Amino acid sequence: QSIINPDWNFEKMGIGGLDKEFSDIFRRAFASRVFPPEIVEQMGCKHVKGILLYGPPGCGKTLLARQIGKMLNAREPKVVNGPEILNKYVGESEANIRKLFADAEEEQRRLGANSGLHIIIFDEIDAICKQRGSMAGSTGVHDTVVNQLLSKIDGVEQLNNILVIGMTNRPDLIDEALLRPGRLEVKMEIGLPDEKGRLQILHIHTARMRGHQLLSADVDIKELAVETKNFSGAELEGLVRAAQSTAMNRHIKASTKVEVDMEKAESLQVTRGDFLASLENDIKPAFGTNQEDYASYIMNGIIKWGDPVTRVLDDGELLVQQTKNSDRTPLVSVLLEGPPHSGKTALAAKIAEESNFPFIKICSPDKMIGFSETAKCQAMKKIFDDAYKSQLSCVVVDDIERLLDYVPIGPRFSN
Amino acid sequence: QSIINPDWNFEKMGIGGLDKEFSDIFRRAFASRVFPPEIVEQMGCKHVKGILLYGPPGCGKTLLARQIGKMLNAREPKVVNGPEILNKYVGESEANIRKLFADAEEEQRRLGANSGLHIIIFDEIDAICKQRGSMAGSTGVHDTVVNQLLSKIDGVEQLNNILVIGMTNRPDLIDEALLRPGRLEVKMEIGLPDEKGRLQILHIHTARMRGHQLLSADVDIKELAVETKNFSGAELEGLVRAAQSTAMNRHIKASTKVEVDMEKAESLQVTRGDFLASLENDIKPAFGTNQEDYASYIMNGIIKWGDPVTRVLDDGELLVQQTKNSDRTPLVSVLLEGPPHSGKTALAAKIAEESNFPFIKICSPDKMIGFSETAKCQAMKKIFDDAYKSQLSCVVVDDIERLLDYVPIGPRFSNLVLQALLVLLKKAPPQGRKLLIIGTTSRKDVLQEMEMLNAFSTTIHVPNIATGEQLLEALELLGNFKDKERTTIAQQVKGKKVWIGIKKLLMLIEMSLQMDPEYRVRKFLALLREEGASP
Amino acid sequence: QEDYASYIMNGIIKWGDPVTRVLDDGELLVQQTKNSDRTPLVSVLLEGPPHSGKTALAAKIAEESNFPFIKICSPDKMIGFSETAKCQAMKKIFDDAYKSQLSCVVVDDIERLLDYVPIGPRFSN
Amino acid sequence: MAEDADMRNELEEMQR
Ligand SMILES: Nc1ncnc2c1ncn2[C@@H]1O[C@H](COP(=O)(O)OP(=O)(O)OP(=O)(O)O)[C@@H](O)[C@H]1O
Ligand SMILES: Nc1ncnc2c1ncn2[C@@H]1O[C@H](COP(=O)(O)OP(=O)(O)OP(=O)(O)O)[C@@H](O)[C@H]1O
Ligand SMILES: Nc1ncnc2c1ncn2[C@@H]1O[C@H](COP(=O)(O)OP(=O)(O)OP(=O)(O)O)[C@@H](O)[C@H]1O
Ligand SMILES: Nc1ncnc2c1ncn2[C@@H]1O[C@H](COP(=O)(O)OP(=O)(O)OP(=O)(O)O)[C@@H](O)[C@H]1O
Ligand SMILES: Nc1ncnc2c1ncn2[C@@H]1O[C@H](COP(=O)(O)OP(=O)(O)OP(=O)(O)O)[C@@H](O)[C@H]1O
Repeated sequence: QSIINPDWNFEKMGIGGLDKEFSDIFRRAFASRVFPPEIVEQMGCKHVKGILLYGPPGCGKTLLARQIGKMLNAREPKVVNGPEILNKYVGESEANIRKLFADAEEEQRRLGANSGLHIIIFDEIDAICKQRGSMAGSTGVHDTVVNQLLSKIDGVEQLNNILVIGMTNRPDLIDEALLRPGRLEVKMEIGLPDEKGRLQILHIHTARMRGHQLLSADVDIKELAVETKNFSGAELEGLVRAAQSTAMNRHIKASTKVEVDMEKAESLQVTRGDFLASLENDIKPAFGTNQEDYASYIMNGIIKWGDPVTRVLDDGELLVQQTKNSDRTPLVSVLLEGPPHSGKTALAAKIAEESNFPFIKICSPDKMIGFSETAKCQAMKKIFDDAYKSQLSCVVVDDIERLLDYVPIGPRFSN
Repeated sequence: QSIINPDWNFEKMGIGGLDKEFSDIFRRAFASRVFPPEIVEQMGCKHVKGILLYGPPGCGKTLLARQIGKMLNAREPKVVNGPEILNKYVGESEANIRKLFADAEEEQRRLGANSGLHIIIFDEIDAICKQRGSMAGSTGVHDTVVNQLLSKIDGVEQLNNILVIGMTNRPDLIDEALLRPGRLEVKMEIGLPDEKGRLQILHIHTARMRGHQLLSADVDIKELAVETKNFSGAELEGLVRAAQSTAMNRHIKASTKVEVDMEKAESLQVTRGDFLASLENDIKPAFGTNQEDYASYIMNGIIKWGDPVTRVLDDGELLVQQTKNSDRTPLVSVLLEGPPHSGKTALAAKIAEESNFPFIKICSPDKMIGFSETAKCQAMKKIFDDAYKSQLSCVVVDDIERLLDYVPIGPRFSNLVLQALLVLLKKAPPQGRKLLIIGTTSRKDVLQEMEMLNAFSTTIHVPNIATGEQLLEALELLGNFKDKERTTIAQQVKGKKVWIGIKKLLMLIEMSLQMDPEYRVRKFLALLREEGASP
Repeated sequence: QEDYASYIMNGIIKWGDPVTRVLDDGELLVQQTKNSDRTPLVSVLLEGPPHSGKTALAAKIAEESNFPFIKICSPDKMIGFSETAKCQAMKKIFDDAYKSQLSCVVVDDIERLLDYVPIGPRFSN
Repeated sequence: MAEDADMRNELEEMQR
């Protein structure tokens, strides 16, 4: 019997923006289980028993795991939701771990090399698999569970019919022995998509509407793909859902009694105004940007009262060009200085707005009132860490003298 | 009846790189049981009944245990997988432990001396055996378990037909009473292999492919052995597995349905390109300094714009040779000093790379942003301990003025880090081992004021670009401006002295390139004029 | 037993008169602390320019004596320690010393034990 | 202060 289902198709999965990752996973994990067995026996190679997926929230790890589970002709997978194995009696949270491997061992011992495949899924794996302390008097809360898992995955008795999948948001807290090439050998990052992936996702989520002539004809998907920069896979689905809800609400009256005009519901169609209204009032991204912050920092506009304004703007434009088009210098910085009340922060904000980069952020002391220096360092580091996950980024540091807590007397400041 | 299976061969068990350890184990454990019995009785000695293996992950302890179990002619071994003994009811863990020794006692009491051997294996032994009186919660069962095990291995009654094997990753958490002679005598460490061991392992894991003619003729194992530095056995096997998967994938098409040619599947070959591609994108070691670090620390390479570039490297080579050869000075130190934007970190990294020592590390402030004094001291101490465990080591410390938080106003700095550095600069490693330390800085007078400049053995100067000939040679070696523009530039620079760093010149050139094709050299010369000089 | 090989790594060679003199003085002092009841405590300080070999000579003087108890306190073990841990360690060493009938203690690198820096200056009180 | 952590239990059987 073939490992893959006879009726499986790639286009039925419903996943857009992750072709390379799926290709790598398929090559590394399933290539040897589809090739004829005689040649694989002549090579003396074992099968891969582990996969790890990591990335920021909302990008498609659980959907991918579910589809992988659904694509294989095997038993029904086993799912573990977080710390579902913990118990209060001694020795009872390790029997739960041991119970997950009984059928695989039985079928191995019975059927030899003709057995099937057994899948196990660990959701929120970091909840139970943190690093062992390895210091006397600093032992972890439960290092026996980690030891049991390590001994079960790779031990004296050999299994060749298992596959383990895990998902996490904090990959830097997992034990090191669990990630070596013998236990969880394939490790993949799921990140934000680009314009092509956004277009694919929009097509995936609008196909069914398009099928039944429920979508207006003033709607252009390629325009939406351009307009939605640095969206995850969940935010686009939320946008479509909000547009549908806005379209549906026009045919209901609520107040005295809820009534639906079941005569105009036949001529129902979703227009380009619903999408526009949703973009403005409902969905706000996390690695994107919105127009309210600029309105907060550029309050009374910008007027051309002389020559210096044009000079400053041109100087900013040329550094934007250099940072975009340079390979030897991926990092460039600049300082704007002048007398007080001369209007430099607004000029910096204008330059950043005119850059047209996908990621723009402003670091201000207005959001660090009463903080200690450690908290300030942590906040700055957090701001700078989010920017490394984008292809082009711009950061603005305002009021450096307020950030250091400088006073002329003494003087005093934070080192 | 011998205790060794008649059809046993050392090449059948497939372990490479551990000949010396196996020889030691065989001498210390099985020598008495193979030697003729009458002379052994005349000696009046007892047998050994304990082995403990420890080391880092992925180095081959479980394989050793399994193959040793298969080697001996005896009953099937008993294996305990981690904490399988724990139970919820009172007296039930100790009963589980006492069930492991029943048959040995029965046969010793029945057949006496003429009895077979009994083998017991403990995997992840550190989970159930720890120092007594160290747990704050749920210790009541743990201490009783430890006491039962101790009383069972060596008690009033004496057994002479048991052997116990343990494997661990944390040897320092185990009870000391368990490791004394008579209970667990033979302690062995399993570590990373050297080049010859890597070659042995790589030969082991390709024999079937070579035998069945599935391996291409352009693959050279020796090049792979030289290239795969800092790898362990598990990674060496994973690399081969990845290469095999890449070779297989060329005959499977999966767009709508999954199909296999089955006509070209025959005549399958594994080539060198598969191995190279895997080494680049699939397998990466988890120890030491690798290519990803050298890429960041040396971004634009090294260009010979003048004579001093070779002088620095020659001095570094001399110091490296002195460290390698001399035996009365196991520890050496050096400091690289110069003005800002001169390229000290890149040169230090280049020298360390050319050293070719087994151990290399780089301590930089950009990996410890926001840390306190104690965390910095702990990180430095850990790195230096890791360096000490090796045989010959090299360590680099760059941006010293940033490691200790120095600001001219005040001044202000961290005294704890300064004291730690001063203590570490004069500490020697264990006898028979050698260490080289390289440091970089940009403020030598400040270090002199703090009395740190006398803790270094020597210093090397790194100068700037001083004359127009060197500037034009650098421009030629970068190829940014054509000959026609370079003539105009030479019309201006040759009649003057320049003072510019290598790192600043690249910035000036990339700023100038943004102008239109007509205003490029003019902007470049304007910026160079703005630079000024201060030799 | 102290690992005397670490502190004395290249032996001692009599390149001139002063070496002998120094050793003689040490011997004399040892005798005094062994055959005295009015002064059950004695102290001495070795000072000189850097890279002169004070630690090796002190270790040799301590070793030549046949006292039951001999220990050396060095900053090489107190790296990253607070100013309370150092006090606790010194107190423990001296408490161990008090037990024996005849005790000898060596305190080397006093300036590194106080965290001295000439800028300001700074030190632990 | 920090609230005491969670703890395990032992159990005892009885016949009838
Ligand atoms: N690449 C994608 N293609 C299509 N839909 C996607 C994609 N990524 C996310 N989605 C949509 O978003 C939904 C929620 O995402 P999912 O559950 O896969 O996220 P996740 O990465 O596990 O998140 P978290 O880390 O927050 O748990 C999916 O069911 C799907 O509808
Ligand atoms: N041409 C212009 N350039 C800059 N700001 C302008 C201009 N025309 C109007 N403005 C308005 O002037 C104000 C500029 O104030 P801003 O916060 O930038 O001051 P600042 O120089 O940073 O002062 P300080 O930090 O000392 O308070 C904003 O309201 C901006 O809208
Ligand atoms: N010396 C070696 N020679 C050949 N193959 C080896 C060697 N060491 C490891 N391997 C390969 O690596 C695989 C994993 O090694 P093994 O399970 O013995 O390591 P371990 O040290 O017990 O691991 P851990 O500390 O992670 O529990 C072995 O099955 C074998 O395939
Ligand atoms: N001959 C060379 N010597 C050194 N660096 C060179 C040379 N040729 C090119 N480079 C490049 O110049 C840059 C040198 O920067 P580096 O960080 O080493 O300077 P630095 O003097 O330590 O810096 P800073 O004063 O900012 O701390 C690196 O990109 C290096 O690749
Ligand atoms: N005659 C000698 N007297 C003293 N030390 C000698 C003599 N001959 C050789 N040595 C060696 O010279 C070195 C002198 O000891 P050491 O390095 O501790 O000196 P120090 O002056 O205390 O050092 P530092 O200046 O670093 O505080 C030791 O290796 C010692 O073995």
